[PDB]
Amino acid sequence: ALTQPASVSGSPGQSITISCTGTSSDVGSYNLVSWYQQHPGKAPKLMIYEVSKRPSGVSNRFSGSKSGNTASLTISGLQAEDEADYYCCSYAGSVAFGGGTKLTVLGQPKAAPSVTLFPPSSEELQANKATLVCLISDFYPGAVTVAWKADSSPVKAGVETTTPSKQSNNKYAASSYLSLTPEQWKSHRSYSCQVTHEGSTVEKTVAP
Amino acid sequence: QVQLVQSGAEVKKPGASVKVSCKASGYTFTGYYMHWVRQAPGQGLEWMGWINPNSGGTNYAQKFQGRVTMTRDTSISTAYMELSRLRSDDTAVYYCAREMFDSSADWSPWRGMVAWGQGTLVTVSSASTKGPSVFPLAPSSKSTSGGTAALGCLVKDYFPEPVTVSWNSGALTSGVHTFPAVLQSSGLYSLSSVVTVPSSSLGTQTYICNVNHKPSNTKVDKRVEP
Repeated sequence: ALTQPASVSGSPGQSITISCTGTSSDVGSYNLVSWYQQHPGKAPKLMIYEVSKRPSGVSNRFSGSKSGNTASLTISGLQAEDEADYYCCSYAGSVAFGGGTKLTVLGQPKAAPSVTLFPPSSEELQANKATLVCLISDFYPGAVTVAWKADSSPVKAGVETTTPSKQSNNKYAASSYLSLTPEQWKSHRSYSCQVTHEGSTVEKTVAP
Repeated sequence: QVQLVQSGAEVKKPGASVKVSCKASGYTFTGYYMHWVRQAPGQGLEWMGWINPNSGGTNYAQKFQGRVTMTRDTSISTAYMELSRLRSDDTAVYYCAREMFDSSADWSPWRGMVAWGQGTLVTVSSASTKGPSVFPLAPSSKSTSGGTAALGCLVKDYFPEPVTVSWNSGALTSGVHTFPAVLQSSGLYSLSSVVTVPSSSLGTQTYICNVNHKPSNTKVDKRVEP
């Protein structure tokens, strides 16, 4: 029920401000705005309460203020670890959250993917299945292309690939899976997982 | 240390009901209001209501009045949230969260939520529940290293998220990477978990992944050998 931008960005060391607008019945009438920081796959963390107070141990780079019907979260000296979603909140006869702001910190250097390729296990082959597992980590920015080859020819059927997902270090991870029959796996010289990121390519190959 | 520990993930069919628990420790349970907040996957936070663990009085968001009941058992410091007549847009992570200050402070329980449970994913679906197949990923030194090797577990073809994976029953934590799952065209999920270990330990130390898929009531302890 409160209004905040869906996504903002700033550069490292700079300051940034996130706005949270209510009405004169809630934000405009009470000093009961709180702010929350939420990293991927984690619970929210209370950063500000009563418009401008900081819980113990929260970094003094976070401050809060209000004017009229709009509260503001301000982050000074932006750092890479500040990337997260930020929610504002206010009393309103009830607990009312804003829609959330995704904060991106620009200027992060490129990071190249590290790739591990596993062949199908002997156990899986005995169950009459075969899965090749291509695990891709520590890349930035979060865009990758994955391509499979049987010997030298492209393979598109049986391929399943995740969208890049942010890990804790602000770099991204992705997975690709190639499903085959046991007969297919044993009837070729090799299979390859080929990962392309920012124009550079890593290829890992396995064989029976 | 304050700690809120919630019950494990659940899957339900449309029309059923779910009950989530939250066990609190590290503070006087009856002195602080407990809120419940949910988050649909990829969406924002949505307050559901609060209970006063003293007296047991409740207050619910308009959206859920007549579908939700919150209770507590003060003898085991546990709050409960039950949501009935479930629909697919109730699919969400459900959190318990403790109020900032105790109930003697002015303006509790409207100031904020300092301590959060780990969350409980509830999926509302009419699709079939499926448990995982678990396959060992035998060690490989090719990526990684300086004297290390990567091994893992493949968790294939399970339906409702989530799956958790620990190693050596939680005694192994450094170097563990559990990857987000892929949703395959079959409508089933698959993920992998990999840990990097010293190469010299391979012949002498046993590695076991502990796979937990609470929506199907399935646990797999899979040894991963060279």
